[PDB]
Amino acid sequence: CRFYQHKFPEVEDVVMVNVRSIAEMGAYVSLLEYNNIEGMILLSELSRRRIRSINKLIRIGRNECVVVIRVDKEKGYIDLSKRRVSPEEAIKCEDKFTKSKTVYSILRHVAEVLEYTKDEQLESLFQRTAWVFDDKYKRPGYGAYDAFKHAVSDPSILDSLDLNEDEREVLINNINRRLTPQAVKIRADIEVACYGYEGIDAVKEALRAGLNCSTETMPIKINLIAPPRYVMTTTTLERTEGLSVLNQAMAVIKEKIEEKRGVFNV
Amino acid sequence: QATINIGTIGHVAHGKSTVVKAISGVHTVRFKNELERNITIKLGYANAKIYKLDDPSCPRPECYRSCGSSTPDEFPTDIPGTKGNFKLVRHVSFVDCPGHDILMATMLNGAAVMDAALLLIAGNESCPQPQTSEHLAAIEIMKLKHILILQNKIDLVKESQAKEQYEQILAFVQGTVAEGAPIIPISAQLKYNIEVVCEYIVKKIPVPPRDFTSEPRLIVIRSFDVNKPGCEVDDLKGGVAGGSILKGVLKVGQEIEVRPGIVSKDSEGKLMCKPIFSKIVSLFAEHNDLQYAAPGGLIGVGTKIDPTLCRADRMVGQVLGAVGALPEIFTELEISYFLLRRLLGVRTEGDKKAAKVQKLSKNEVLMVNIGSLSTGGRVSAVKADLGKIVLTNPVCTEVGEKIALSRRVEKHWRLIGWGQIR
RNA sequence: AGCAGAGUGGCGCAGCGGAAGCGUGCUGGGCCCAUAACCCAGAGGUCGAUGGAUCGAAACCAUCCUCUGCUACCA
Repeated sequence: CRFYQHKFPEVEDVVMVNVRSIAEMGAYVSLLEYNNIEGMILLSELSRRRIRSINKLIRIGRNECVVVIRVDKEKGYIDLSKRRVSPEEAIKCEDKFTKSKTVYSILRHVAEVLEYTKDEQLESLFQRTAWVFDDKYKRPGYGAYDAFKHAVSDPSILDSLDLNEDEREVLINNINRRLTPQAVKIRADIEVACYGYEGIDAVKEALRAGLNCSTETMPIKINLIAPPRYVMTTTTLERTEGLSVLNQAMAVIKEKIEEKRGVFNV
Repeated sequence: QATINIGTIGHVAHGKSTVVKAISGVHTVRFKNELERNITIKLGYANAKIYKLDDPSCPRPECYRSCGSSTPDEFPTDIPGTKGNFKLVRHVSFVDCPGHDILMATMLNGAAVMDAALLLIAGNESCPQPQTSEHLAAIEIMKLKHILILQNKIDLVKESQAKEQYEQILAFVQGTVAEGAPIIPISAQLKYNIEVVCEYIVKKIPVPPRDFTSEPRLIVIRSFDVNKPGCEVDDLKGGVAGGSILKGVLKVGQEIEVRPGIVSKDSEGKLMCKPIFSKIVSLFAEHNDLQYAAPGGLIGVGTKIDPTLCRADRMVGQVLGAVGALPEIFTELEISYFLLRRLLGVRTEGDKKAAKVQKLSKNEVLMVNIGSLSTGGRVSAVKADLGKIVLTNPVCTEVGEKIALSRRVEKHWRLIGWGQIR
């Protein structure tokens, strides 16, 4: 269904719909943030200015970041807006939906990992996994609480979503299989250009301690890519571990080269 | 190791690759590789093991025949002898001096540490050729006369056009020792007469009288860094200070300085400098390890200076004497000099611009090639035979052998004469 | 050499496991008496290779291939 505990969009709900088929006045477009729920567009008000064209190679299957004017919770008609849109840029909701496709797809087998998909007991599948985040206040809350889950190695088996199978055969591999987590590896450049004949040994000395501080606390691999330049590529999985790799590198470059009186750039 | 240093010196459009590999077999290479437009403008190194088969050729390590690869038109077949585990006569070293008119100064620095020269003449350009007037008279001042005039590009140039040039270049170096220099017509296409030329680089060029027991006077003209990009932390090394030693045998583990050195911190005037002392890590012999650096040869002297002190060729013209070296460090300099009546190093078919040069004026920068060093300085008080120049860097005269003074009459400084250190 | 980027339709070039993308060139019809301007339709996919972890990579993930660049040369 959807990973939203709420069924329907609300008033002025900026929603991401799916352009299935173009119809007479417009297109019966179906939401995907909320399950599959149909909405409508033009005749009335979607466009703002007049240039009189709609498509050149744009075939089918588009998604429209549109704002709910009218919603019929009983009858089933969701009137949508883009003429009102000065600030509701399409990039933010789709990239949220690019997450929220995977945020849903993580939380809809589940059904200890095969995965299947489809189907388990669909509503009870989400109260245990998908809507229990949406129950977990607030809505900016489970923007991070779900992100706490698919930051998988930071950590895996912590705070609840201890529901329901146990969950944990999914929570190890199927989170990594459904999300396929991406993509950050932070390069960390240290260019130490000493020009005399004294402080250039301190470049090598802070490289010597740069190995040692990468050996003691074990950050990864302070390298030499050039005689002035010490560049490491810090893989980051905890969203804060790359700074601890970098700041222990900068502490060596700042102080050990100052001991033998050289200059640096970092 | 090495006992001699022969300069492969020659003017524009004669080819350097087919002739230096014919006499050595080891190619002179540096950056921009992307190699070279016409002839090698860098001060490159070349080292080889010349020998004989009771036959005055320099044979290849496959010493049955010498079938070179300088052309595919005719198969160059000389007979250097036969196999049979050849007898090693000596070890030959080369100093590849630059041969363009723009790089006359770095030519003078690398040739000031060598022991011998070759004059590599193209038959292409004008028969009163300027660099043959330039180089030979410059060789005359740097206490060298070991010259082999080697007319290098006469393969398309006919025997009567080649006839005019070596006569007319010798007609202008008539005040220079080049008459004891044999004029050898060879082929840069058929690699021809190298069995006769490598006789002459043994015959005309023997082992010079070289100070073995003296203090080590290395003068580096080429910097080399074994601390290349891609190195590591536990791969810590020094910087290779590779130049020709003109005096004194040098050993591995010797604490060597660069005696002209670097300006010290907060020099409000001109007179404060410190040599950079360094222990020598290794000594190179053409492919081979040694503990000795027998001078009169281009010797790779790997020292314990820092990676930045060799990451570029920053030691061009530096007296690297040992720890506690005697020769002084001058940043202001009293020179005695003579001005040559021909502006030497530039002459065309209309004889431009070798006319008489206006005298040196004070507060004017002039390149001084002191010993083998590459520095520039302005003259403070200029007389007829009393020059008082102040240098931007404290430079060391290895000995008061010679200086080469040039005046900026064009885009590059051009040779107006020579002189000596008072 | 270590280093930094890309590889994707003919091109420009989207893209990140429930996807081979548009923008241009490209061909026919529509429209008109016709052109221009334009509409509809046709044609253009090794996502470099290898593929695997995989429910299924283009992606993820690596490797090598190509291009772009570097200390500027490293006895």
